[PDB]
Amino acid sequence: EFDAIKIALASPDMIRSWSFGEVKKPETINYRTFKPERDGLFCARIFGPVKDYECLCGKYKRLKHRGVICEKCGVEVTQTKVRRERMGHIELASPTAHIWFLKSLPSRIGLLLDMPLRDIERVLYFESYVVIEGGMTNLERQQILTEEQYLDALEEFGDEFDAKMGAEAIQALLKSMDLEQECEQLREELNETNSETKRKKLTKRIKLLEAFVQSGNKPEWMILTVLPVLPPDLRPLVPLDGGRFATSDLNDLYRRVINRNNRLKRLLDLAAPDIIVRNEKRMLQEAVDALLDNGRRGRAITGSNKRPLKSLADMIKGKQGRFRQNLLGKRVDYSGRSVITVGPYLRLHQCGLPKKMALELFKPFIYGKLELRGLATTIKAAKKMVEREEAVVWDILDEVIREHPVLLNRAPTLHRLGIQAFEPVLIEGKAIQLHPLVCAAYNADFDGDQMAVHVPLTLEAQLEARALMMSTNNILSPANGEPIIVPSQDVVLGLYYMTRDCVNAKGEGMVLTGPKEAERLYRSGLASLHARVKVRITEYEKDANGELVAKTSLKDTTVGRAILWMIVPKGLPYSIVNQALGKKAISKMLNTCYRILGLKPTVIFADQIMYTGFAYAARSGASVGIDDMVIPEKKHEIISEAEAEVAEIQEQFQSGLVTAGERYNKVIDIWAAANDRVSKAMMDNLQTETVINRDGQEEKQVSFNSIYMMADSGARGSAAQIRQLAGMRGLMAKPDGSIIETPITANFREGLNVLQYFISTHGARKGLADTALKTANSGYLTRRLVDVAQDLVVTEDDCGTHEGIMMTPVIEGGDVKEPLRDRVLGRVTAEDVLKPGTADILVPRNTLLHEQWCDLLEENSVDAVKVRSVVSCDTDFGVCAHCYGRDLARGHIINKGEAIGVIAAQSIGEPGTQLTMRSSIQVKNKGSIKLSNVKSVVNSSGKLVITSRNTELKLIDEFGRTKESYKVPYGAVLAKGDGEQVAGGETVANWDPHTMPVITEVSGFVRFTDMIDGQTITRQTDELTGLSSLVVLDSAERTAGGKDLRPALKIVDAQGNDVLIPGTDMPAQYFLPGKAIVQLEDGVQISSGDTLARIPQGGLPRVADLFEARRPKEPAILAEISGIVSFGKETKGKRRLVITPVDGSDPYEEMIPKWRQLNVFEGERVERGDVISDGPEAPHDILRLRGVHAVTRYIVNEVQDVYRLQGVKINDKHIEVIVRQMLRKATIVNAGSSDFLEGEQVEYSRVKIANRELEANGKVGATYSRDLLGITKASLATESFISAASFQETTRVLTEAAVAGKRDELRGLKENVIVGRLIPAGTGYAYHQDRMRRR
Amino acid sequence: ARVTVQDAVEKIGNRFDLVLVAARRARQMQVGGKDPLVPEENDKTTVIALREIEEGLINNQILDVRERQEQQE
Amino acid sequence: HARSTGSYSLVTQQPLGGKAQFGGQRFGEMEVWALEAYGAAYTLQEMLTVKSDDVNGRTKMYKNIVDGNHQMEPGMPESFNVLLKEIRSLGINIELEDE
DNA sequence: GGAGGTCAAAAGCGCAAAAAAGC
RNA sequence: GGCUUUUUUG
DNA sequence: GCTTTTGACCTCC
Ligand SMILES: [Mg+2]
Ligand SMILES: [Zn+2]
Ligand SMILES: [Zn+2]
Repeated sequence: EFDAIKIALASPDMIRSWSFGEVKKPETINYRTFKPERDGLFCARIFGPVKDYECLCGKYKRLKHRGVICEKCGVEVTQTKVRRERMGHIELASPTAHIWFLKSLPSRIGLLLDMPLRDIERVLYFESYVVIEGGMTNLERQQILTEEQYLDALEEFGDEFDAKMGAEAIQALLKSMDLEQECEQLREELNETNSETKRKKLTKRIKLLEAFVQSGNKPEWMILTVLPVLPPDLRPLVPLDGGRFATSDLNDLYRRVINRNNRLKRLLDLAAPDIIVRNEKRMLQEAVDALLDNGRRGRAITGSNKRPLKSLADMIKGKQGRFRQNLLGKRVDYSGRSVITVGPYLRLHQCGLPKKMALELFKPFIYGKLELRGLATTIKAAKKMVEREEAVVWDILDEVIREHPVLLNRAPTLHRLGIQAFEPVLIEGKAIQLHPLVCAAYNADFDGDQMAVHVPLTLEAQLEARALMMSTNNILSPANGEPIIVPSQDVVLGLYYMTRDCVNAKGEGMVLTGPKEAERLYRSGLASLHARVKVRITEYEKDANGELVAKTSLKDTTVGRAILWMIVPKGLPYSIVNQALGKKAISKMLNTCYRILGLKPTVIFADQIMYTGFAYAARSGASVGIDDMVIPEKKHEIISEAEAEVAEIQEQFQSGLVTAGERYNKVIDIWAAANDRVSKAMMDNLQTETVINRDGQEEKQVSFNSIYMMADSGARGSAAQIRQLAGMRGLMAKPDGSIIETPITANFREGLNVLQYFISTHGARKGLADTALKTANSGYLTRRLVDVAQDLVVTEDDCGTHEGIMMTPVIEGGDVKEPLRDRVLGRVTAEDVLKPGTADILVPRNTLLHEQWCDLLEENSVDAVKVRSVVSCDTDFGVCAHCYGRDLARGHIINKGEAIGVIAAQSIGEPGTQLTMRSSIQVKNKGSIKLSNVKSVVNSSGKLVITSRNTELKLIDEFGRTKESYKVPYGAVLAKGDGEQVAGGETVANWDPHTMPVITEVSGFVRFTDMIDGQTITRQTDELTGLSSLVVLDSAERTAGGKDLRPALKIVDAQGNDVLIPGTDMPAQYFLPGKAIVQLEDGVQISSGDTLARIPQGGLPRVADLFEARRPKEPAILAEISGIVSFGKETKGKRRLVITPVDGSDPYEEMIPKWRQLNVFEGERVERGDVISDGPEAPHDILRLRGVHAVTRYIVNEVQDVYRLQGVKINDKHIEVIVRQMLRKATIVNAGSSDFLEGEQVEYSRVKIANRELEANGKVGATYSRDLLGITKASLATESFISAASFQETTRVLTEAAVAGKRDELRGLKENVIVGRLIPAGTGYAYHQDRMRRR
Repeated sequence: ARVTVQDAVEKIGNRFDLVLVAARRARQMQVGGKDPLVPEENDKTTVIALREIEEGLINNQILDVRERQEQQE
Repeated sequence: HARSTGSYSLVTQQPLGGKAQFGGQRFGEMEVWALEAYGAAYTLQEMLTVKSDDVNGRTKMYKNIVDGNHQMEPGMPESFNVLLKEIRSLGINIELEDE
C-alpha cells in the first residue's frame, strides 16, 4: 500500500494545492443558531458539509444529488467524513518567520546565513536595522545596523546601499544567497584552514549546504507565506449543557492570528505611518510564534485558567502528546477489569471468570451462535434474549467458551511473563480466580491487586495465544534458565511437614506392603503421619536406550514419604523424595523431572504437588502462638556482662587514655559480639528438643516448634526475622549513616520502651522512601533500553566469522565469583577447544555447548575458552543465529525471527526494582604459585622484588586451573620462588601502602651527582626526629632557574658506569620529584632495587551512569602509543609528556595537571593503554586505545558486579546485546576511494556494507574508527526518523529530518507498530520475507 | 481437548511456522467444506486442526500439494 | 466492568476510558513491549488496528464474527492519519509513497 | 591568534487506576 | 470529551 | 531542584 514515508519542507504552491479555500472571518458559528458561519473557521463551503449527503442550503438531498454543488451555499453533497481531511489556508499579508527552524539547539537560519542567533531575533522583532545589499558603500552586505547608524547613513549614502526590516528582509537576503558558490568556497576553505574549532563548524555548514543541494528544497521556503489551517473536526466545538460551547486552544489562537492579519491588511491599504506598521507586524509575528509553539521565545499566552494554551508543538511532544498516548499504546475493546482471588481447584492451564464479564465480553460471539441454532432470527431479537439471561443463553455461552483462550496482564508488565494466556472456566461471584502457582511470575499478591482481561478474535490470534502465551509453555524464564513455577509458602510447609521423621510415634517399626497400603493406615488413624518404617517400593529408571526398567526392594522411610511417593512419575529415583524436602530441595526435585520427563509429565507433577501440599498443610493445622517464641534464658545475664564491659570503656574516656573514635569502635565491637552470642544461643535453644524414645531415654531430635518449622523449611522468613523476634534487634543507624552506640536490647515478643521504638523508625522511613522513589527512576531506565534495542531480530543462520571473545572465570583473589561452567553454558565455540595435551581437539568448532559438553570440560579441567559473541557478529541489520547462542526459554538453539533486543531490555530492566540508591597478601587455600606478566629481580637479602606493573598472582591447583589473582605494587617482597608447591594460610608479599618508593634499578653504589644544595635539595635535620637526610625542596622556593635543575640520582657501579641492563645501556639517573627525603647516603650499600625515598600520596544510579557512558569526575588518563617515556617542556601551567616509539615518530602531546598523581617516570617503558594517573577508567578511552573487545568486557563485568552484589541472577548474554547497540556509529578517518568526508559520523554497518564491494573491485577501502555513544544519544541518532521522533526531543528530530529531506524505510519494530502493519518479528517475520521477495 | 503443543512443535521446525500452518488449516476447515481427517469430540476449529499437525499427516508440504490439485479444475 | 462495543472518542476514534463512561482498558506501552517479546505479532496487530480505531475495518470485524467467519482486514489506524494532517498543519511536508 | 576554561540555556524527570471537584 | 487540581490504591 | 549536555563568550598561553 505504501513502501516508505517521505518528509521534506513545504512550498506555498503545495500549501495552496492542499487547501480548498481561504479563511477570513475569525468568528466560528452563529452561537444563536447551530449552523456554521460562512467563510469562517468552520465554513461549509471551504471544508465540507455537516450532515451526510445534505448540503447547507438544503435544496439538494440524498444520494441522487451526490457530487453536485448547491447554487447559493456551494457545498458539495457527499459524506461528512471528508470534514476530517480537507484543509484550509490563510494568506498572510506579510512574510512571517518560522520558529522551529530559527530556535532549535543549532539554529538552521543561524548557521545557514552565518550570523549569531541574537542578531536575527533583533532583526525580526523590528528592534534593529539590517543591510540587504552593501552596494558601492562602506557597509557589509550581511552587516547589522541600528537606528542611529542607518539614519546617519540615510543621508550619507542614500540609495547607494540597500537595507530593510523584518521577515521580508530575511527572505530577500536568503533568496539572494547562492548555494553552489558557497559550497565550493567552503570546499576550498576546509583544505586550507588548520584549526580544530573551525573544522567542526565549517564541516557542519558544508554538510547542511550539500543537504540543501541534493534535496528538492530551497532555503527561501523556510519563511512562511501562506499558513495552513488544521481540518475542522480535529479541533471540535463540542456543545455541553447550556448555550455555552466548548472551545479548544487551536480555535482561539487561529482566531487571534486571522483577526490580526485582517487588521494589518486593512491598515496597510490606507498607508499608515511606518511607526504603526512596525509594531503591528512585530506583534503579528508574536501571534504566529505563539500559534506554532507556545512559550519557546518568552512569556507564553495564557487563558482564563492562567495556564499556557496548547499549541501544535505541544500536541505532538510529551507524554500527553500524540505519539506516546495514542500511537504506541491505545485503548481497546473486548477488555475488562476485576479483583484477583486465589483458587486452588483450578489446573495450571486455566483461570476463572465471572459470568457477567464473560457474557459482556463474548456478546458478539453469542449473537452468531444463536442465529446458527435458530433461536432468534434478527440481531435485535438476539440482543433482547441476551439481556434477559435466558436458560439457553448460559448453555450457548458454555458451548462457545470451551477452548477460547483469554489474556491476563497486570500493570506494570515488567517482563514478558506479565501477559499470559488461559482457558476460562465460568464461576459465580464478581472476582477473577487465578491459579496460585503463577502468582509468583506476575509478582502479584492477593491484597487488592487487579487484573485486566483481553480477548483474541481471529484464528491466527487464538492459535498464537495457545502455542506461545499459554501458561504451560512458560516454565523457564528468559532472563536465566532457572524455573519460574517454583512452589512457595503454604505448599512448601505442607511438604515439609509431610516428610520429617519423629523418634517415636504411633505405629512405628512395622512393615508395609506398598504406598497404596500406607495411605490406608494414615486415614484410619492407626499410624502416625510420620514414623519410621520399612516399605516395599518400586522405581523405574531410563538408564537403557530410552526405556524404563523396574526394580524392587525395601527402603527405610516414613509413612508420609510413602504417601508422597504416589504422585512422583516413573522416571525419578526414590532418593529424591527421602529428605526433609524444604523449599530449596522441592524445586530442584521438580526441575529434575523437566530434565528427564519432558513437559506434560512435569506440569502434571507440579499440579499434583500443589494439590497434595495444600491438602496435607490444611490437615496439619500448623499455627503460631505467643508461647512459640522461645526466649533464651541466658540472654538476660549476657546483657549484664556487656553492660559491665562498657562500664569500663567509658571510664577510659574519663581518664583521657582513649579518644572519641577509640571508645566508639570499642563499644561497637563489644555490642556486635554480644548480639552474635545472643543470636547463637537463641538458635541453639530453639532448634532442638527432647522427647522420650522407645526404650525410655531422652533423645534430641529436630524441634517441631511452629516458628522453627516455618523458618527452616524456607516457606517464609529467615534467620534474621527469628533473631528479631526472640533475641535483640541489634544496632540501628542514624539517617546520615552513623551507628548508634546504644543498641536496642529488647525484642518484639516483649516490650519496647519509647525511645527504642523511636530510633527504630529512622531506618524504616528511609526504606519506605527509597522504595517509593526507586520505581520512578528504574522503570524509566527500562524505556531507554527498549528504544535502543528494539531493532534487533535474528535474521540469518550463520554469519561466517571466526572472531570472538575469550571467557574466563572471574576471580578477585578469593573464591570464584562465577565459575567457568555457567558463563560459557549455552554458547558456541569461536575456535576449537584444545586439550591441555598439545594438538588434541576436545570440542569441534561451531558446536553448541550444553550439559553433555560442559561436564566434559569439568572432567578435563580446561582453563578458558574463546566463544563467539553477538558483539562481533558480522551480518548487517541483524544478528547471526549461532552468535546469539542458545535460547534460554526453550533450551535449544535459537530460531530465526525472534526479537532478542526487546527480550534483553526487559531482562535487564526488570530487576531494577530490587536495587537501592543509598599492605599484606595472605593465601587461603592449598595450591602452587604461578606468575605471568611479571618481571622482577632477586634482592640482596635473597628474596624477590618486582618491577612490573602487570604482575598477577595465581594459585595453581592439582591440575593447573587458576584459583586466585592479586595486584601487587612494584618493589614488594616475595618470600618464595615461582613454581614452588606452596601451602595455604601463608603470607607471600609485603610492601608499604602509605608511601610510594623510589627503589633503585640494580646493584650499585650511589654517587652524589648533579644535586644543587639550597635551591633543589637541603639537609632537613628536623628536631622532631634528630635525623639528617637529603630532602628535595618544594616547588614554591624553586623557580625557572631552580625547577629546571632536576636532582639526578644516577645509579652506578664502583666504576661509575651506567646500568648494564640486558640490551641497552642508558644512564639511569632518577629525577627526584618534590617532597622527597633521601635517607640513604653516599657510599651506603644498595640492594637489588633498594628504596631511595618514600613519597607520601553505587546502585541504580551507578548502572544508569555506566550505560550512558558518563565521563567520570576524575578520569584516569591512559597511555596512547607504544614507546619509551619521554618528558618535555613542563611547568607551562600544565605538564607535557611525549611517547617515543622504537622507529615511529613521536609528535603526540597532551596536557596533565601537576597536582594530580604521577605513576610513571623516565626510566619506564609504557605500552599504549597503561594508566598514568589513578581513578575510574572512562569507557571512551578504553574503546579508543584497547579496542572493542576490551570495552565490552569492562561494562559486562561492572554491571554483573553490581547485580551479584545485590544477589540477582541475569545472564551475561543480555548485557552485551545493548553494548552492540551502543557501538552503532563510527567516524571516518581517511576517505580513500570512498565518498565520505573525514569529519563525518556515519553508521558502522553502512560503512562496512558500502566499502565491502569497493574492496571487491579494483579500489581501496576507507579507514574508520568505531565510536561509543550513550544509549540516550545513540537512540536519537538512527536512520528511521519515526522511531527517534517518538522517543525524545520531538521538535529537534522533525526539524532535522525536514531540513535534510530525509526519507524513512520502515524496517524496524516500533515504526512498523505505529502504522498498523505486521512487525518484522515472530510470526510476522515470514510475511516480510514474502514481501521482500516481491521487491 | 488439548493443553500443550510440545509434541506438535517437535513435529514441525519452529513454533511460528506451526502457527501459520495451523491457522491456514483451521481457516480451510471452518470457512467451507474440508471435513477433518481426525474424528471430532466437539472441539473448536483451531484445536482440531492442531491435532492433525502432531499426527504427522498435515504440514506445509502436504497441505500445499492438496490445494493445487483442487484448483486445477 | 467489561466492554464489548460502546461509544468512541470524537477526535482520535479510540474507545473511551473509565468505568462511568463504559470504556475499555488501555493496552499500555509496556504491554506492547511484552507482547513484542513473544513471537506474537497477530494479536498485537489486532490490538493496534481492528479493535481500536480502524473505523472502516472494525465494522467489518463485527459483521464477520456474527456470520461465524473469524477473519480480519488490516486497514490502517485512523489515529495515524490525524497526526499526518497535524504535521502538515505546520510548515512540514510529510507524505506516503508508491506501492 | 586560538585552543582551553568558564558561564548560560534547553530537555527529561513510572505506570495503571479510580474518586471527586472546577474550567 | 479535553484540560486543571488534588486524594487514594497497587 | 538534579542532572546532563551543548552552545557561546572570555582569556590565558
Ligand atoms: Mg499488591
Ligand atoms: Zn447552497
Ligand atoms: Zn554471526
